Amino acid sequence: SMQLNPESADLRALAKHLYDSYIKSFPLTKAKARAILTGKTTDKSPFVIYDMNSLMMGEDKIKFKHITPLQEQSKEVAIRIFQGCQFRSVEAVQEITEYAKSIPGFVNLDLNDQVTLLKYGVHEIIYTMLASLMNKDGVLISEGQGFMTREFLKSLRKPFGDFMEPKFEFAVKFNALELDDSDLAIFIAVIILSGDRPGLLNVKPIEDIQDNLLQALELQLKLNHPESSQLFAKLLQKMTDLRQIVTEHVQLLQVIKKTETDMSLHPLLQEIYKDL
Ligand SMILES: O=C(O)CSc1nc(Cl)cc(Nc2cccc(OCCc3ccccc3)c2)n1
Repeated sequence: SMQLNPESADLRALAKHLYDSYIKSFPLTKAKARAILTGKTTDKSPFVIYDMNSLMMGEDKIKFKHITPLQEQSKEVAIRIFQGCQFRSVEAVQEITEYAKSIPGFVNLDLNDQVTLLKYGVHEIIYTMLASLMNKDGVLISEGQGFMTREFLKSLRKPFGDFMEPKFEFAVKFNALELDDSDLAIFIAVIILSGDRPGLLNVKPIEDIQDNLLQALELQLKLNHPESSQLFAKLLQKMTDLRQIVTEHVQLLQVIKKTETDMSLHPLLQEIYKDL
């Protein structure tokens, strides 16, 4: 039932629209991240953080293009890294919000529904896109100017040693699906337009957009992945997986909130966590 008809031409036009918007919204694509990770890039190598010495050298070398005040710098290494992650998460929320506004029909939704979809959506999208920046050894940071090792992150004192490991475990399995940016543009759109998010006023309009994104995604995967007939079904399970990874992350933050009372959680992230 794969046919070239006006319906399929419209679904290919939607896929290209989303790809083009995704390129504009997300500075470091998966294509450029893989080229850095394999060394295939002509770019200067990222600075590698693999121990305490290289962490402190990296803090001098990596132009984080972000102000960490004296009171934050005074914090121990684990809290500095965690506060860095929190800062990047807030930036990612901004990028994902600009991408969502490019999804046809999204800006026409009630502004409260746009905020709800983004509130419940953004962490699922952050873990999806973080996989693009990961291999089994570590994760690219600071728009690919740095690379932090998986074992260096595991070595941070409890509870900080556990926060990234679940994202690496998700990423190694997700990356084995070999999605490209063209696939991910549509996958992320599908997740954002989830009609079962709590406190949505107008469900039917979101479901109607999502159904069309799901058709565009299924057609993209069939064209772009002749090596697998399972990939669409496998991505539907990744969507359900992501909700449980976010649950787990929120529970970790609660432990951090209770047992590390000193520490400062970003007020914008606190708002999002309120009802996850
Ligand atoms: O890509 C990003 O920038 C955010 S994502 C991310 N992920 C990890 Cl695992 C660490 C990190 N920030 C960081 C990594 C080293 C050290 C560190 O220390 C505080 C930042 C800082 C900035 C300037 C001078 C000194 C310290 C923070 N950021």
